[PDB]
Amino acid sequence: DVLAKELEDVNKWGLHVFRIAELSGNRPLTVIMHTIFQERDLLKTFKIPVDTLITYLMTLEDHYHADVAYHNNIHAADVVQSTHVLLSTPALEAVFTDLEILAAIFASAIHDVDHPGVSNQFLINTNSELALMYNDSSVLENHHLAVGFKLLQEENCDIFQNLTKKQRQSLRKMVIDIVLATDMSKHMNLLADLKTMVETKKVTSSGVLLLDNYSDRIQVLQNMVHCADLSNPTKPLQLYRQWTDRIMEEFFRQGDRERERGMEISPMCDKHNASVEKSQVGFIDYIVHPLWETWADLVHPDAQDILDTLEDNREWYQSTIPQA
Amino acid sequence: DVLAKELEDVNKWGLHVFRIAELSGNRPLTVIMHTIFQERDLLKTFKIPVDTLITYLMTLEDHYHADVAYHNNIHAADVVQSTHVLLSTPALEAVFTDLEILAAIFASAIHDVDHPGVSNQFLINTNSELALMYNDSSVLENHHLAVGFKLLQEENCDIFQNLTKKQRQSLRKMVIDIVLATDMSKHMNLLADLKTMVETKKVTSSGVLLLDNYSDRIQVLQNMVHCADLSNPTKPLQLYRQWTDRIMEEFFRQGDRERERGMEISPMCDKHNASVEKSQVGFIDYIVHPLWETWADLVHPDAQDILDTLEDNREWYQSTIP
Ligand SMILES: COc1ccc(-c2ccn(C[C@@H](O)CN3CCOCC3)n2)cc1OC1CCCC1
Ligand SMILES: COc1ccc(-c2ccn(C[C@@H](O)CN3CCOCC3)n2)cc1OC1CCCC1
Ligand SMILES: [Mg+2]
Ligand SMILES: [Mg+2]
Ligand SMILES: [Mg+2]
Ligand SMILES: [Mg+2]
Ligand SMILES: [Zn+2]
Ligand SMILES: [Zn+2]
Repeated sequence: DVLAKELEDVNKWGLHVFRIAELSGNRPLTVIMHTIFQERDLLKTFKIPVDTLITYLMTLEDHYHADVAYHNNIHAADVVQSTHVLLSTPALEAVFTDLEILAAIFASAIHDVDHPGVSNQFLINTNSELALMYNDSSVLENHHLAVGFKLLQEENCDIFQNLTKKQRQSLRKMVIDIVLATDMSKHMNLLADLKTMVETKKVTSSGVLLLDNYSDRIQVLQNMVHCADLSNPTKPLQLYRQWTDRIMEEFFRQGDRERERGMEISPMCDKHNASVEKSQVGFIDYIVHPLWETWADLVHPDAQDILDTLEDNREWYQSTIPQA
Repeated sequence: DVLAKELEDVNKWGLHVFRIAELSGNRPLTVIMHTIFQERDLLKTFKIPVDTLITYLMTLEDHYHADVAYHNNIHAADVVQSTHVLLSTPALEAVFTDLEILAAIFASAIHDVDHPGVSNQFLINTNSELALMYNDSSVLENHHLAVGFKLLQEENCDIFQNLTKKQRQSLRKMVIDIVLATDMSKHMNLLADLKTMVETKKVTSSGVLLLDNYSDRIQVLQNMVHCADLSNPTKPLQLYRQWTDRIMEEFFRQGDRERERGMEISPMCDKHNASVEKSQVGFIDYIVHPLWETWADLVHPDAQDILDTLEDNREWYQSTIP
């Protein structure tokens, strides 16, 4: 119906993912993954039974928390679809194998599963069972990976059942490498290396990037999924505003639990004292734009429109903050 | 009775740790930890109730598997006692705080807890729940930490209850840093960095090391406990021989599991095709001597005897190849 019409934009930056969420009965991750797997012919390439795929996807989506305002199945679907668009960037044409493509998309789908709506630092500071299990290191991201893989064991859920042993081992490694790179504490190191990769990048005559080993390849996929994870401010304003509403609700819910515990309230988590405009401008200035201008460098000029939107959105949000 | 005369060597390399296990009713970890904590006055410094210490130690010791030949409570006791000795080396006098000493000793005591007697690679290859939990990375070592800390939560087991919040945080970070560094897959990187530290080491007039910050201190502690973990071949030969017998028994049991599942048998785990003595010599040549020669460099000349014993023991296994 209308849904099929909205899913026509699946290859475009700015897909109305919230509409798809409404229209699909709160199943945007399932419907968007299915569409992209069909679009990329992934079922045939990897002999994935369509019943298996949908079963796994619905279980996966089920394990995103409905009551978590940002880190839910809509965010998962958004990162999946954004990664799907970045994979098709002309600078990367025929660079990645189907398995590498499958790894990047699967990693995006699972990358925040079972997210509790609080940060790693909160989990560490409250002596959580999760932090105890993971020794305070990439606590959430390790857990997302564990849950995402573990769900493959449920009945008729093994979508990788017809991969070779070699393929499965390789996919598992890449997926781990990619989701661990979504840990924000690794952002500055990822960025510093991505900048150096750009400085020395090699291209064919056709202008596609030359990535001739695993380290270079996985580094590009890591930063690709990281960009997609941090892509909200690069989206049309009507979408970006909705993401901003959700993250601040999630942050203030964490702030409320911190205040109740007599804890220092984390930056941007105090509903009484935070400023949304200032918060987003700082986010863009110190995190999102430095990352995206570096990606844009890597794939120039593929991402110029994305970078333009980001810069317009930054200009917009700063316009109501009084300045000298 | 006789346990007390053996415990007099708790300050010595080559403590009769197997004797201690027998004489203590297979409580070598509890006995040795209690002795060290009393010796270093750690109960008073950190206000650790003695019953709480003993209760935690007994529970920790119970979570080392009695049916695992090498990675059991005797190995934990050995690495604890060996770290205790390394910490007292003259070149390290007054270098570490009591909290750093506590962290090294606690890390040593928990560093292989709940070890199942199979390798990280075996756990990964067999798609174990543990490898699934830890995404194939430092699977055992992450697990040893989780268990060692979790046991603090059992009744009357929180030996850190009277540390400040900041002290707990700092100790927790150090213990994690140390135990994750015992993952053998990190040996080459750890050693490479230890060589770098030796090349640029700063000592006072009396040859005491001058560490400048957390990075320096934690690096020395990481390598110290790694040395203690890999100290078997530097011990008096009779100790070394028993340790070799035990690790081969545990390796062989893993190979039996691999063979039974139709897997490639891991290096040195095939009881039908082993060269125990040749393998100990290769172990020393490629892993243990390069590490201990580098440690000996750092604390020169404190570890000269240890190095000499290593080289003697190398010749024992060499002259013992059929
Ligand atoms: C739609 O907007 C967002 C979507 C995803 C996130 C997000 C993921 C992880 N973080 C948290 C910090 O690790 C990074 N911070 C950020 C701002 O200052 C610098 C260091 N944030 C944030 C968004 O913005 C928040 C608005 C209040 C602050 C950020
Ligand atoms: C007394 O000698 C040893 C004392 C301790 C170790 C030791 C402790 C932990 N490890 C790591 C393994 O648990 C993991 N390995 C990975 C590859 O092979 C299978 C299992 N090894 C080894 C010793 O020697 C081995 C026998 C021949 C040389 C090596
Ligand atoms: Mg995340
Ligand atoms: Mg170990
Ligand atoms: Mg008290
Ligand atoms: Mg220094
Ligand atoms: Zn995310
Ligand atoms: Zn050990």
